[PDB]
Amino acid sequence: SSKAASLHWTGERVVSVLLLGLLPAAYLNPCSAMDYSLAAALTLHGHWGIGQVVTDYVRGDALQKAAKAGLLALSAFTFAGLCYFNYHDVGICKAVAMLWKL
Amino acid sequence: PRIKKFAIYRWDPDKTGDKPHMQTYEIDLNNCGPMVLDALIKIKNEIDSTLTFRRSCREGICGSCAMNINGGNTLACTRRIDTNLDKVSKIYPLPHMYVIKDLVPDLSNFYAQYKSIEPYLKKKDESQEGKQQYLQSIEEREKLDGLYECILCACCSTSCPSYWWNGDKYLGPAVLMQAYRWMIDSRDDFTEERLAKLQDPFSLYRCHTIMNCTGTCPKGLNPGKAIAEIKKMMATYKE
Amino acid sequence: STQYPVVDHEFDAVVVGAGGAGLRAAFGLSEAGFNTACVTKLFPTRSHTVAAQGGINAALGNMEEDNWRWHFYDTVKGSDWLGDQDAIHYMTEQAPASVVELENYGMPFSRTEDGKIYQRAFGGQSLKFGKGGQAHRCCCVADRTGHSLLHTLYGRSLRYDTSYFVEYFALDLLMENGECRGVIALCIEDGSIHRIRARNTVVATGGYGRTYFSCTSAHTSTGDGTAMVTRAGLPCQDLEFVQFHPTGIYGAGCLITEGCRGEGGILINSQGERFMERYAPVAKDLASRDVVSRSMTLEIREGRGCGPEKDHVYLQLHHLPPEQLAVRLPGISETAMIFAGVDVTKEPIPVLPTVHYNMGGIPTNYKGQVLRHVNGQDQVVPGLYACGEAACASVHGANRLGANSLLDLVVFGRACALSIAESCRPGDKVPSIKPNAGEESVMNLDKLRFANGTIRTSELRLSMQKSMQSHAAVFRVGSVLQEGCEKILRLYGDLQHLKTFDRGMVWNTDLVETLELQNLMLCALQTIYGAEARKESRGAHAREDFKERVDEYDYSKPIQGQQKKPFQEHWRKHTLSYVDVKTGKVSLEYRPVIDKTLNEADCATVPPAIRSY
Amino acid sequence: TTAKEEMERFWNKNLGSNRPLSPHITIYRWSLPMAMSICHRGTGIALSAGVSLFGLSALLLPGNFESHLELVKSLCLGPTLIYTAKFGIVFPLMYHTWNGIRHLIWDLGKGLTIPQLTQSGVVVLILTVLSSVGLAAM
Ligand SMILES: *Cc1cc2c(cc1C)nc1c(=O)[nH]c(=O)nc-1n2C[C@H](O)[C@H](O)[C@H](O)COP(=O)(O)OP(=O)(O)OC[C@H]1O[C@@H](n2cnc3c(N)ncnc32)[C@H](O)[C@@H]1O
Ligand code: HEM
Ligand SMILES: COc1[nH]c(=O)c(C(=O)[C@@H](C)C[C@H](C)[C@@H](Cl)CCl)c(O)c1OC
Ligand code: SF4
Ligand code: F3S
Ligand code: FES
Repeated sequence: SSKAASLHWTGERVVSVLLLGLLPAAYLNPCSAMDYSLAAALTLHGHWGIGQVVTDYVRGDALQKAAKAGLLALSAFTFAGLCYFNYHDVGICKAVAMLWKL
Repeated sequence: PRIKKFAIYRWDPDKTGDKPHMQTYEIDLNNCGPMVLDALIKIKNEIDSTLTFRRSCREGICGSCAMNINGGNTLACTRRIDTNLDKVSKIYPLPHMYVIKDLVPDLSNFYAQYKSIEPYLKKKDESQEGKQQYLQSIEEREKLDGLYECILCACCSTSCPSYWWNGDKYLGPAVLMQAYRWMIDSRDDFTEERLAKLQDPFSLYRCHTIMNCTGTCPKGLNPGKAIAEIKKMMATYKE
Repeated sequence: STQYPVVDHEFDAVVVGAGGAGLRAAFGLSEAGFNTACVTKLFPTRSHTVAAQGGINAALGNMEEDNWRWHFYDTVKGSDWLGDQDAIHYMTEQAPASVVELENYGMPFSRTEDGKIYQRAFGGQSLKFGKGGQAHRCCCVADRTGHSLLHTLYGRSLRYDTSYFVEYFALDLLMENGECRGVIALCIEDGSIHRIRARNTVVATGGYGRTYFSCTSAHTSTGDGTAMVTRAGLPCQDLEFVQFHPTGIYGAGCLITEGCRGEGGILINSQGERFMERYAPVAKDLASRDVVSRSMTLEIREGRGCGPEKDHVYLQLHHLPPEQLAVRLPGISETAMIFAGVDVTKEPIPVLPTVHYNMGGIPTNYKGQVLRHVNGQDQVVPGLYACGEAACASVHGANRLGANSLLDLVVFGRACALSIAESCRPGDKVPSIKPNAGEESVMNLDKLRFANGTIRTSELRLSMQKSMQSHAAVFRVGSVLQEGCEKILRLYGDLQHLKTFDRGMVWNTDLVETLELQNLMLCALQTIYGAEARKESRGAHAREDFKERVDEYDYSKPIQGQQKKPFQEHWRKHTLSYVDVKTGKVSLEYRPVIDKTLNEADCATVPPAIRSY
Repeated sequence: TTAKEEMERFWNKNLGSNRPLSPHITIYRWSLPMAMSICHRGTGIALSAGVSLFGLSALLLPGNFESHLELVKSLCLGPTLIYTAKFGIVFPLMYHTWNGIRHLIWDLGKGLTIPQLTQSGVVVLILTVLSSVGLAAM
């Protein structure tokens, strides 16, 4: 027996408390690094969350594997996109500040 | 005279074509007992005897008469009819289960799930049993209060929306709370491998603390809370 | 035949009933390596035993120091010397062994400072053979012992390959040449019919309170095994003896346990006096289940009523500490509030004495072997057993001592198993069967299923209940007992007239409740007839006209210069009732109670005495 | 007969039968907790969808971010509409944020008794409105 399921569940809350720690950390300290860690925490926590919805509603054998594959695609493309936006544009924190004072 | 309407789910598996619908009944409350079971039994004995349902203790301790009364899962002999004659009582079978006939659900899966958690004491040394009473301090015994009182209604799990969509692979609160009941029984030597049986996505982990179980419990028990303790234990238990 | 599918089954043993006793016998059998079918009309956990509150007796000596022989004395004394000492000995002797085994299974008994099982004071139990004050020996799981008892037994039974025929209503016994071959059963789920046949057949159906209008017992206590037996020509024993539990709500008749009286609770009548001290001084309000209720029931006739129409009495729990009510008796705090609207800590409970227990039943060995009465002599029915409330080894006699039937269940469950385990091997010859055996039950099933008579099932049930309620009540005279007999007798005719409305195969509760009614009516017929015949006042059966307690001797004065009465001139004997199912006629004979124990040198025979608490 | 075999039977019996499914959502009356869980999923899904639609458009679409804000000014800054569009972005976020803490507290094993649950529910609900109005005005 490996304690996988439970370890996963633990990670979920670690990132949940990590993401809570970042929304005030972003506002109080907007920077290069924060932009990435925010993107990282954002894309994982969402990936697992949707995963939890899928492995709840998406009933079946073939479709369960499908949804999970297409979700890994959406995630990969999401994290990478947000990283591109950081490196080549203003960076999440600055984008927020701009979008806002408007 | 004081009349109360009763809208009840109906299905005869023995009349062809006939599919699910509600039937309305009318009962004088001066001639009827205060509980909804009393009502059911009365219409069964006086009006229509096709009305088929489960019953026994009429005391709310056997869990036979579990059903969904007015959009919530309780016991018909414990729920009292709302003396309000301006409402119509909607009586339904325990939600999202196979209707065998009328208000009678197929609980065999529910039970089979109970079986798979092994609800009995397990000693690493069954070689000395039946000859000496096992020692357990009143403190260690208090940990069972609020757990051992479960009647196995199926009000519980049949209110959990995870158990609606995943009832086949997700054990649901009733069953789960009992597994907990055997983890914290200080006399049980199998506390660890009892957790290993839940190490997969569905057994325990379909719970999302929706809290419809605790809310719906006819006995005032708290399966949801007990579940949370399992979840904690699962994340903390060694080896 | 063309209508019904016959599906046969082959086992080593069938247990009919998944209550306390049934279960214990069931897995007990499987444990000894027996392939054991267990047929039950309810899912095990629903079996009445859940309802049990008080507790289970064992002289483990956890409070003070006890001796199972004092528990022996107390049972036999409370039995009013109709109790068969051989069986009583076996039970009390085996008591601490059985209760320890249950706690080892995992029954969460409430605990003491020591960390041992909590034992409680209860009705009629003493130390030093009735001279050492109150004995505290009721082992219990808070207020819900029967619940925990049933649940762990069920729980423990899953460990073995017991074949559970769940929600299958047994119809009759499969009987060939005086020997039992199994059971013919209706499967409620799909309306099918199943001849389950085995070498040994344990009947463990429990009581028949539902013959009365006001009883503590569940809607499914319909003495179905008791009937099944009298439909096979076998006798039932002591069916008049019906225990009226002193306490239970005026309306629905729910049980408020005797554990209320054993924990310091009192009984209050209209004027306010603790009337249980002017009626019974020696042992006070913790007396026998028949003396207390007798005190109450006549007090109501005295004009001392305590309700809207002065037809009941009170049980007060005002004085007890609030901290002890929630800990020792939690399940009555709920049910007193729920059914009556009573906060237990600062209010009394409206309690009438209502029917509760059936001492009578299927005549039985201390081994559990069902008896027939051939030539004034006993005889073992081959491959047939009975245990618990359905049965009558009469470890209880004329009056069940409180907190003993739960024990009765467990001991004689076990016993029924060992009796088989030690009289044959598993995988032995399962006796063959006539191709068309049980023909009668299916035929009876069809007649009751498509029954388009004139009397509705529920109304006939009602007339029986109320007829029993007023003719064979607590107190009963030969005047009103006689009228009750021929009134019940008319109502047996009326069964040929009855109307049922549901014609389905799936869950025809309309059909089964009617089979329950025949099962009831047979139990009723023998109850009222045995009652009319018994012209003495023993235990729960108290005659107004025959207040005397008729023993073989006059046991008040010394036993010396005075000659024994001939058998058919005293009433210290068991009632054996039969009924020709067609004419519905009760013929009844008698068999002597066993007085010898299993070892005079270990457990002395206790001779009849003047009995009062 | 093992528990796994009982289950297999159960399904093969019912899925090969003419039996119906006793109504669930259609009849089960709604409690504040139960609605507050759907909303967590409602918001949780939408938020992930938003984020994804921000990262993907940062990979597939023309122009930079500054090139998009100037583009946003189409019918442009209309205070009591560009505030309204702003509010309804923070609202699901703030709810899911606050209720998230509630879920997190639960995982510790705290506040799981019917009263406590319908109290903290209101506290999360009220907190959303305050921190939503408060942020859209920052
Ligand atoms: C009525 C009662 C009794 C009682 C009590 C409270 C109430 C309300 N409290 C007690 C207590 O606190 N302490 C104690 O010592 N005793 C107490 N009692 C008495 C005692 O509980 C009963 O004598 C005991 O429960 C009887 O047990 P038993 O196993 O003999 O019978 P059962 O539990 O009622 O179970 C019946 C089983 O048989 C099956 N059945 C019945 N008919 C059929 C048919 N026709 N076909 C197939 N199966 C049948 C039922 O399904 C059930 O499993
Ligand atoms: C820092 C603030 C946040 C906190 C504290 C938080 C916390 C949580 C927690 C604890 C859960 C799981 C609880 C459960 O249902 O068992 C959850 C679910 C979820 N969250 Fe978050 N979250 C936050 C922000 C976000 C963001 C920004 C997104 C979008 C990327 C998001 C998307 C999701 C999704 C998709 C789920 C799963 C939905 C479900 O199955 O119920 N959350 N959140
Ligand atoms: C957090 O998990 C959940 N919480 C719920 O309240 C829940 C539900 O309430 C369901 C009865 C249905 C509801 C309309 C869903 Cl489909 C919208 Cl989210 C539901 O289906 C669910 O997924 C298992
Ligand atoms: S825990 Fe409560 S709701 Fe769940 S089955 Fe038991 S009694 Fe019913
Ligand atoms: S109804 Fe539900 S998902 Fe968990 S908290 Fe209760 S089992
Ligand atoms: S019948 Fe026993 S709980 Fe309603």
